[PDB]
Amino acid sequence: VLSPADKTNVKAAWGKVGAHAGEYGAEALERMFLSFPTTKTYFPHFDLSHGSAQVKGHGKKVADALTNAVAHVDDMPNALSALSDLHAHKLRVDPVNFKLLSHCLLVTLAAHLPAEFTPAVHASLDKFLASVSTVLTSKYR
Amino acid sequence: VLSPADKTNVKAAWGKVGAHAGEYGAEALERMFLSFPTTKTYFPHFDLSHGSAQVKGHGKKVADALTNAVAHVDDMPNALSALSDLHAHKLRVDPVNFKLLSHCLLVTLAAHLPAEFTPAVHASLDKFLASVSTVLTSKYR
Amino acid sequence: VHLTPKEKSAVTALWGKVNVDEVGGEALGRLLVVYPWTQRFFESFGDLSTPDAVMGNPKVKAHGKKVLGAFSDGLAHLDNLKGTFATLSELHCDKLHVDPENFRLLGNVLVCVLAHHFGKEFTPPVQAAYQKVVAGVANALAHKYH
Amino acid sequence: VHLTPKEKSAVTALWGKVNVDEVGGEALGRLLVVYPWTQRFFESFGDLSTPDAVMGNPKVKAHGKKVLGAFSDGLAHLDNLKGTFATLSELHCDKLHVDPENFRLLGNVLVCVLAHHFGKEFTPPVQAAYQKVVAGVANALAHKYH
Ligand code: HEM
Ligand code: HEM
Ligand code: HEM
Ligand code: HEM
Repeated sequence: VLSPADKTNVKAAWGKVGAHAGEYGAEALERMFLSFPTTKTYFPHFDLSHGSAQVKGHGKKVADALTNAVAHVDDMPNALSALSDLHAHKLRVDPVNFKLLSHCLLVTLAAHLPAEFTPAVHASLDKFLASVSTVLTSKYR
Repeated sequence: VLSPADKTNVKAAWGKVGAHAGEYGAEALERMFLSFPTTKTYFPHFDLSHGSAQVKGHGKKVADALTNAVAHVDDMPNALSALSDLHAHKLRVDPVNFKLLSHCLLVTLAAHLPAEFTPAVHASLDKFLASVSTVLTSKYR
Repeated sequence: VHLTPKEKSAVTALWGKVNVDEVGGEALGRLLVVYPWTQRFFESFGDLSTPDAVMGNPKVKAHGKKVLGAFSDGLAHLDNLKGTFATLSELHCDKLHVDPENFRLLGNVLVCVLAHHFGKEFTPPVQAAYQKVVAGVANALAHKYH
Repeated sequence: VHLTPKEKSAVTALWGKVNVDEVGGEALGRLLVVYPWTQRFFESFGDLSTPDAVMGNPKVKAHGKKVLGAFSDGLAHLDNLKGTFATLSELHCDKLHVDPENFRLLGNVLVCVLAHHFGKEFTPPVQAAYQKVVAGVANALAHKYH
């Protein structure tokens, strides 16, 4: 469960992302594809090379979903319900892969926001991304 | 999330356990200690040998907690809140270990209840034990 | 992986009683039912819409027989699982890109199927020996990742 | 584990800029803060009540230096990580019984600390090379389990 301090930390750190939201999402995806090549097979209709407009556009979608989760952090199962259906049912995303993308999102935030990425905020962000991942893997059928 | 059918399946399968509840809990613990010896270090004040009265008594406690979760399956975070505090805060149980005990509980049920352990019920029991594990690991601080 | 002689004895004795035509399909079917994301790798197998559909699917039973055959081959070469599973590792890692966590899951589903079939004969020490085996197989199948 | 020459270059170049007195303690401290169950293994280190307490703890900084030293030793022997980590494997697996998932976690926390310290210099391809490294170290440290 996310504590009051966790919610404060996540809102503050994500507040610093700003107009870079889509950019950071795209970078986290790229980090995932390069670091963990098994994850690439979910995107055969994507060119996954650097500067890919498709990865850029998908990074913005990932960021908008995370921003939605931050904005509705006390109601995340509801806010992310459609996305949960999508990832578990249609796409059949292996639950391990959420840990991989969550790690790459932390690395991206650390690389961009050195003042915000304190040990306490790192912990809050990890709990938040694990909570998002728990919702997105909640619908396997 | 647990479906209506999952809840029906779990209630039915656990209903067949009966007066063997404590016994099956004790056997699952023993299976865990033998199969995954890392888990033994949580119980230094226990004699973990076969026939240990301490493992027998602890198996009954584990079964009573699972029975509580079955009986309150729509309110499990609340029903298991005290146990969540205990395992995460005081005992600092590694989250991996819940997967190990859950697997050993499935093996125990399979070994005792061949008619009940259909593929569908196996799936429901796995989801149920993963849900219990999610609650019991929800309080790390 | 190292099994004691007592564990080797327990493992080999039980494996001799295994129905090699059915147990593999039961394990693969249960993997597909219990961990539904694994169905991603088996679109060509047809009807996987219900548990009954999965378990009765002739392609699941036939592919399960090959999986069990590989486990049988591993049991014969416990001291060289890496070499035994080299081609399968290349297939599952380099070609299929299956996350290796799923190798662990299938091994644990096999353990559940053995428990189901053998009942009280699948004792806690017998299980512990089989856990060493299926861990060894999973690690060897994962070798091309590490 | 096999790194390309380009990856070896990226890894060694960055590692030369690492503050070896601080980065290990930062990684170990963050492990203890982010994954609090790992504090179970460090009761003798004293005050771990707050993140500031953990990060400023002299014992966390000193033990972190030894951890980093082991990572440094691994980077020098990428083609023999098993031998390099044999004694540490015996310690962490046979004596301490640390679940090997935590070896993966500490490696990923180290990657986060490198990203924190190096910023845009810790590029996605540099990260991918370091992920090969910390996976290799984790697998070698886990050898006594498998
Ligand atoms: C923090 C975790 C994640 C978030 C917030 C997220 C968010 C999203 C969003 C917003 C979409 C687009 C939805 C739509 O267009 O209707 C999407 C699609 C998709 N996601 Fe994720 N996702 C996450 C994790 C993952 C992971 C781990 C994988 C696989 C490794 C994955 C694979 C996909 C795929 C394949 C699509 C469809 C792309 C397409 O067909 O165009 N997602 N995700
Ligand atoms: C299905 C998952 C689990 C359930 C339902 C469960 C249930 C329980 C219950 C009911 C108690 C006694 C509570 C009390 O006396 O106040 C307990 C205590 C304990 N549990 Fe668990 N537990 C689970 C998983 C685990 C795991 C995976 C571990 C470690 C590998 C673990 C380690 C312990 C320890 C060390 C104690 C304290 C024993 C003592 O000091 O006497 N538990 N658990
Ligand atoms: C211990 C674990 C496993 C063993 C021993 C195993 C064994 C095998 C064997 C013997 C084959 C036949 C190869 C051939 O025709 O020469 C095969 C193929 C295949 N496996 Fe597995 N497998 C394991 C885990 C998995 C998992 C977890 C998945 C996916 C979730 C998977 C997906 C596939 C697929 C899609 C094929 C067909 C490949 C083809 O025909 O080109 N395997 N495996
Ligand atoms: C890649 C992962 C790791 C590396 C490279 C590593 C390295 C080391 C090193 C170099 C030492 C000093 C050994 C000596 O004094 O000779 C040590 C000790 C220790 N490690 Fe780690 N470690 C890792 C992961 C972990 C984790 C995840 C835990 C627990 C969560 C842990 C718990 C301990 C403890 C308790 C000691 C003290 C043992 C003693 O002094 O007797 N280690 N480790």
